[PDB]
Amino acid sequence: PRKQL
Amino acid sequence: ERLLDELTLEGVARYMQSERCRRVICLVGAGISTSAGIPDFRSPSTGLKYHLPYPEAIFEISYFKKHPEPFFALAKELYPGQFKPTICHYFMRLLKDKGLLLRCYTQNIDTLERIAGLEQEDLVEAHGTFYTSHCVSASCRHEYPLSWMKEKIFSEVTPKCENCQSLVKPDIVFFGESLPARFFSCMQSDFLKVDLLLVMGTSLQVQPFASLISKAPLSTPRLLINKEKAGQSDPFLGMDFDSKKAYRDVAWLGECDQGCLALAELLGWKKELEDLVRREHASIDAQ
Ligand SMILES: [Zn+2]
Repeated sequence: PRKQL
Repeated sequence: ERLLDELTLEGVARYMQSERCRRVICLVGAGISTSAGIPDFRSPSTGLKYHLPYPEAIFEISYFKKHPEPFFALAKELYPGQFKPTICHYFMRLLKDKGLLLRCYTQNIDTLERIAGLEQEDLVEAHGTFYTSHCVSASCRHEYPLSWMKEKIFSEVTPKCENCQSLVKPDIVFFGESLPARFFSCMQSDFLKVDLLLVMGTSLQVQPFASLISKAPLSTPRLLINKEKAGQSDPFLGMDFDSKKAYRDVAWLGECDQGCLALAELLGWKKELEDLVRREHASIDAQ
């Protein structure tokens, strides 16, 4: 999981 | 039935001083560093033009590759004038001193947890850190300290590796980047062992960090210290502080420093915390 808003 | 005798700060303190509570995990965000004069980097006041496509682009990895320079300009704009950890940071150092701290997971890149005395093994910097920077060339990866990086940021020269002249990048995680493998491997082990989750100064809106709260065992009490309630289930699609089913989640609403002071006072630690903070602040002021 990518760092996301 | 529940581990907290009441869903209050007072109940949390009684639990922490019982034999039932041995291992504390702290989850911390931008809110614990605002009183250190470091405002949130997602806050709409750094958004002050480099032809950026939209606002997020300055912290997105896709834009940063092949177009650094805006980031490094903003880094000089926002670089703190001083690195002075807050009461909250030293509260976590006290947790470590009292043998209660299993781990601190931080979303912050500002190194204040390290200055306050948390060691690398105590820390999971989920979004990385400015503490170290690395040459981006895969065959090189020379490491540089913040003192070096700070000098290049303020010279307004893009930081270049002294060995191979590639870009040198602070060890932070940009939006769109995978979190470090250490984040997921620590999480797998730590949440088997946690007796208390202390959630401080985060809105739990950044992923996958925010999903940490769902990794706690069902019995584990969770205390939020934050200006605003956060982490509740989204009714349009968590923490349960207020319903008749609430049994383990506690929200203390206010500045994180004041909430940590209030918990320290209940624990009998207020004089120890005051003495530690005044000593460490005096030391930093005298640098
Ligand atoms: Zn290099």
